[PDB]
Amino acid sequence: YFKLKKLEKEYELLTLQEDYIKDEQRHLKRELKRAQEEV
Amino acid sequence: TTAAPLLALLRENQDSVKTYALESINNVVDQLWSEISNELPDIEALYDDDTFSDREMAALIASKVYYNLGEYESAVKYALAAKDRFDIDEKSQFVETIVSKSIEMYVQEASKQYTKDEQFYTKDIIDPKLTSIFERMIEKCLKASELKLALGIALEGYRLDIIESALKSKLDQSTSENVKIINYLLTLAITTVTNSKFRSSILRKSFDFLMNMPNCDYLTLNKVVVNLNDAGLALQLFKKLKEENDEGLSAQIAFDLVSSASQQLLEILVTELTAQGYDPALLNILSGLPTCDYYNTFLLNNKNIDIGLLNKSKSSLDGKFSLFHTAVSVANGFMHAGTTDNSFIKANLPWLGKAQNWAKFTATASLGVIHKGNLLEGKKVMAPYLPGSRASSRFIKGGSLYGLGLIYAGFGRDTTDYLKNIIVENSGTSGDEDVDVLLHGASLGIGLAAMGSANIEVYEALKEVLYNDSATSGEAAALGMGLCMLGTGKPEAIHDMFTYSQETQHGNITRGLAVGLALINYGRQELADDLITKMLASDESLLRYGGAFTIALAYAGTGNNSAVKRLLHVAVSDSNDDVRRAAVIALGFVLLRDYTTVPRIVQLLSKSHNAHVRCGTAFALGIACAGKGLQSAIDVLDPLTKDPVDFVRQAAMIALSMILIQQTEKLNPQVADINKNFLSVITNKHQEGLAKFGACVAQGIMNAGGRNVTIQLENADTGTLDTKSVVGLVMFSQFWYWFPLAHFLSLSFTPTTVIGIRGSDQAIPKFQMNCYAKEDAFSYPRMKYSSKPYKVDNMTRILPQQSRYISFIKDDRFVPVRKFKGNNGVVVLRDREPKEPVALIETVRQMKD
Amino acid sequence: NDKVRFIKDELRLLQEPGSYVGEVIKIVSDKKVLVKVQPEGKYIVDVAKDI
Amino acid sequence: DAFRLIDTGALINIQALIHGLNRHYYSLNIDYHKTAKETKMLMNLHYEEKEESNLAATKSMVKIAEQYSKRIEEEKELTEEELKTRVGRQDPKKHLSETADETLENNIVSVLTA
Amino acid sequence: MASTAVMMDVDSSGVNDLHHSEKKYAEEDQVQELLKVLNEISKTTLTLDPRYIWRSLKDLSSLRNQELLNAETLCFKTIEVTAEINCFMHLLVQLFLWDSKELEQLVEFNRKVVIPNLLCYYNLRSLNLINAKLWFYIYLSHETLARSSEEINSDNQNIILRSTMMKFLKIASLKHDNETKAMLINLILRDFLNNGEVDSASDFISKLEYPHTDVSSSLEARYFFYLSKINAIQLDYSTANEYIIAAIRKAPHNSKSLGFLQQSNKLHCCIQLLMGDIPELSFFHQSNMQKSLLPYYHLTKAVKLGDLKKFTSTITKYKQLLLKDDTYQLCVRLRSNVIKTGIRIISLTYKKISLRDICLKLNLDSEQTVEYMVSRAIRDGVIEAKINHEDGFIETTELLNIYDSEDPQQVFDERIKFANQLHDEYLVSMRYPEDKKTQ
Repeated sequence: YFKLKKLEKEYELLTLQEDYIKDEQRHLKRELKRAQEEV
Repeated sequence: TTAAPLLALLRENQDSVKTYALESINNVVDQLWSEISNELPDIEALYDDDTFSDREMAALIASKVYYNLGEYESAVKYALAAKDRFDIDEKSQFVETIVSKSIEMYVQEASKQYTKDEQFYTKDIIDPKLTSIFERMIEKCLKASELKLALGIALEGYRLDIIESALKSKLDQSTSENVKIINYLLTLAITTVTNSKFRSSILRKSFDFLMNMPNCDYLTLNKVVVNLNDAGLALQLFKKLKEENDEGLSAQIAFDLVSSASQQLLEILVTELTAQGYDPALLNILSGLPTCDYYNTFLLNNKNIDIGLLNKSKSSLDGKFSLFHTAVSVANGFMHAGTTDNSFIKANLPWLGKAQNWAKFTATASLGVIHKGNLLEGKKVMAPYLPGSRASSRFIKGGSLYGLGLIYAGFGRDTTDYLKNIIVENSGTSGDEDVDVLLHGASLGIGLAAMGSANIEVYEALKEVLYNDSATSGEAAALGMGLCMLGTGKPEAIHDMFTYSQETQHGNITRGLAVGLALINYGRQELADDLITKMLASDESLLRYGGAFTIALAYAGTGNNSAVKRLLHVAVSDSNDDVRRAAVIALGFVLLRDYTTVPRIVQLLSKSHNAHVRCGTAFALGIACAGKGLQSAIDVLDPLTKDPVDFVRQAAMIALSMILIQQTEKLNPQVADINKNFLSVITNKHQEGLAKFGACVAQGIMNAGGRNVTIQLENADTGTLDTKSVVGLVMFSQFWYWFPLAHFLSLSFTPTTVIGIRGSDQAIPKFQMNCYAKEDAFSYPRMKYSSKPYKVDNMTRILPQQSRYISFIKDDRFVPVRKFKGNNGVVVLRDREPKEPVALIETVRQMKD
Repeated sequence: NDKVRFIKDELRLLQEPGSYVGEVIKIVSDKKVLVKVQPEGKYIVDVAKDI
Repeated sequence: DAFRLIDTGALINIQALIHGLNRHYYSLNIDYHKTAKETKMLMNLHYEEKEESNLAATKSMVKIAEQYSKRIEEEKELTEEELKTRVGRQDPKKHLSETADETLENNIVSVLTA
Repeated sequence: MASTAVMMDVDSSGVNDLHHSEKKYAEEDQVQELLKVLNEISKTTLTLDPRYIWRSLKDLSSLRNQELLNAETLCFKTIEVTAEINCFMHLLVQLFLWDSKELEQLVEFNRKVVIPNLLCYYNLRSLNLINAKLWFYIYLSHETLARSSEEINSDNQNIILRSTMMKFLKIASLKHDNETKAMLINLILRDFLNNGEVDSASDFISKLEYPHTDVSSSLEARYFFYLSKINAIQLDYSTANEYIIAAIRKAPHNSKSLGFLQQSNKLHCCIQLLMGDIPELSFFHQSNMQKSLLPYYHLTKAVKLGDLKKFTSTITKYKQLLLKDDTYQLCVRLRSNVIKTGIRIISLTYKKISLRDICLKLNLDSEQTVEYMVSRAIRDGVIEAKINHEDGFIETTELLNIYDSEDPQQVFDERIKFANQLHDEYLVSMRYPEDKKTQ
């Protein structure tokens, strides 16, 4: 049960920490693809 | 064997037999539930048959199958149905699973019930069976009798019923543990719970569990209180204190306090303790000037200088006309911050020639820095450069105005208001740049001291000074006004600010408003979101811009992932870089409390097509670890210290150096390079006064206040935030925008002082308490735990850590009640044996104070 | 982003005044290399700081 | 660019003026602003879409041959490309996608019409 | 020697010591690797007299000697914990008929290994360090019974075992409590294939596949293997084969290809029969009968014609071999199917043929059963024709179209749906170096 409460809990941060990224990517994806153009 | 015989038995009559069926079936369900899995509808009908008793058998039987079906709420429900067929102490993994499986389900319900009601658990809404079994497991957790186990559950179980009782029951004051078990969850609670109220509920009871006082830890309660910001508690304490009344007990509590409660909050207790009757020492601890003294005393003592190298920098160029010549106006101030020295100031009198009216102004502001914490002289220091003593430049004359409160922030309100009067004097008129600066420099220093002090006038008088639309003056207004209402502030300003923002026509005047918004949107979090959204909704950076800071000052420290997440994509997506950059920067605030992944985080943005990204990176990262480690985080930035744009690395220089004070020398070897790289750059003529600037600054950063002072926010010493610690950065954030800024950075400057002090009025008996650390007071600029006597513990370098491998000697006259509280700056060996040896020591305080 | 920046990077470089290939005729102690530009005549001219 | 070559002091540059003889390019720092208003009216660049879009360039099939042949030609280029697997770019597994990927979409958009 | 024997196991335990401090991937795959190299040393003369002495000492080590049963005498709580368990792993290894014959001795030992201090705390800790095969691989042998009076009672130790595996199926909590599992099923499956009727396999289905990744494709195929045989008399053919098609495709087996994959292939061969497809055994000429195909070929050989007698003759001939593989149940059907197959072919190629000329094939065979027999055939489609006896005209359809329909584009869609196979997989593995290179 417990030290997880300490331990376990902290890892949804990672869950989140994971989560953010694709977002950045999709942007970045688009970012290239829009930047890619004038190139 | 096979249950078709049982599936035979199923609908076969004689509930007796069917009893027997179930029973018999039940024993062999384990294998044949599969076969049985089909008859569950009948089994369900069975459980629907009250006529036949055992059908909970069928229910639990079904539950078993349901496990073997993966059906759990099914199983749980029919485990719930059983209660009899089921027992917790029946041990099957399945049971112990559905045992578990039940437990969880409670929480969300409870959470969803906690959602609506916070006494929900006191009520029936949750299946009692669950809640029962839940608490019966809590019982089992109580029987586990390591109740953290129970706690984290009941934490999410949201039952203080559980918690408090389990506490009080188990309160035997495990003396310190029943204190700490609280803290274990309490400190955890700080980290855990969404709803602070829940946790706020904790902090009170805890305090009261502690107010049971088999001498509870007060600093515990302090931050607890400080997190609650509840005067009564402190007063209750103070009473309870006055009941217990002891100098060191009061002092340390006030030392707890003076380290902790907001300037704003604090004045309540001040007023309170005043009205309470009191110990004036406490009221004198409310000065904190003793520290300012001690700090200066420390500084003046413990300053480590090498202005020669600084001179070497100052001699490395006079140029950019002012702009680089400006940097050194500051880096010197760093080393001299609070240390009150003209060392180089005289070294160039032709300095002023190369100073520019703003640098002339700026150089003037550089003083209050140098004199910071000198609660008289600094004014007298500015006196010659005060208005009416004229100056060479009105802006020089203006610099004092701002430069003043640098020392007096929070304490110069009068002079401030006085200046405000002078402001108010020139407020509605006098568009003279000279006046404007005079206004502005005052319009600077006003909110400076007035920061955290809510005076509409501050806001107001500026509001028109603002509205007077001097990009010079009204800019500072856009700040001081915020500084005034920095806090939740008022929405009407917000309207008006936001109004003025779009309304008022100027870049910066419009801009800085965002700050004041962010200022007066502070900790508000969910509050400003609208304006945030509005700021988000801004076509312009400036609103969006500040929104990040707003979200920061809202969510700074504690991560709101979503906020962050918003902030990210917002930054990520947005057109304007500096938005991103700043937004990126603003991250490290809501991200402050965990610097941890920030490198891993900014690692994403360590790479970018865009410098500003990679610019924005450096700070937020350099912020979170400023008072921290992670060469990792550092070394991330070293290529970015080479990122082609000096401006980029200029940050990275600074950004790292923000981390890197006190950390140097084979503790951290690379500092030399870093310092060299500065010097490298600083020597490099083709490195910019972007680079050299930041370098010289970043250098002097590492060197600020005689390099012996530190940079702290959300201070683990207290555990508590310092808004002021924040501000200087945020202030300085825009600079190459508005150069006359950084002096704000002096805020987080923090002493490493270790000085005997007393748990009484201070004979300053000094001793080096000598418990060994691998020696990083010996790792530090030229120009682990052995539990062995450390060499020398008295002031200088120390470290928060190198503090904490050292411990006191009991053998001196004076002893702390807190068993080496662990914080160099806070000092205060508590006074056990006065009017005796342990001699006497004094300070410039003791001189004048 | 590897590409992205990198791709973008070239665009910068895709903007040039130029790089004159030139015929160094000689130097002097002046640290102005005495150089005939290929089509042009000689110009005694400072060098790249790295050369 | 915009020059105006002299300062007050500076952002206050300073010296060469009082030392006299200020000459240089000396740009200023440009910017500009308009609005989201014309932005629309701008981005209005590219009745309308329906008339402008789907349906207005649903013309494909006219080229199906090419649309084939274009796709057809992709094929050859690649056996080629793949082959080299047996250095630097033209690489055996590069233009492959960028080639067979350009005729994939443009060929799917037409389906919207039918 | 025994030293080197021990030395190897020292390395094993040394690699067990890897896992001991949180490091399986090494250990397990090493243990996996070790399992193969285990054949080398083998035995247990001084390996154990030196093992039971090298490690430490525990009651169970004593009760283990009851399995050892010998005499040495001679002279000569942490490290000796899971090693001992990991050696209990090797204990099972000592049971292979490697270092054993009658594991019915070891049967109880297995339990007495399995059940005590084991099958206890191991959920995520032991990572399939259980080998329930090598658990049961023991019992697998003894199920040569016959003799046992099955088992005990009937046969409860296996029923127990099933329930014990069931007792794991609980323990399959999917805490990662998986890998070994559906062997349990596979056992139970083959237990069905021993006696039971699989269909609770549907429940076994209903649970899971051996989720997921780290399971041996072997089992994962062996999964399919029986799982094929589900559809066998479940009379799904493709999926059955698809299993095979997902079994032999990439199951990794050469040594075990030998007797064991033949089995697969056998049913696999049996598949196309189910569909009457008769691929060219022209390959199944090879690595086959010898001991597997050729009756299938004979079947095919028959099924090529599907000449009931000549068909039956094979069966008549090979029934026991069929019976040996219990593919006998099959083919009893495809008999007339191929008859109907021929009926369809080089025959329906007129828009008819008559009643009687198509009845001629039945005038070759039967009459006005034709009606049935043709309806029997038409019933299934599997042909497309009509008749009118009122016409006496057995009217044999086109089967003629173009790709005007979405039929191709179905396959395109089929292809489309696959567009994510390797495409989405590329991302499935994109990680590994890319992510581990960060490390």
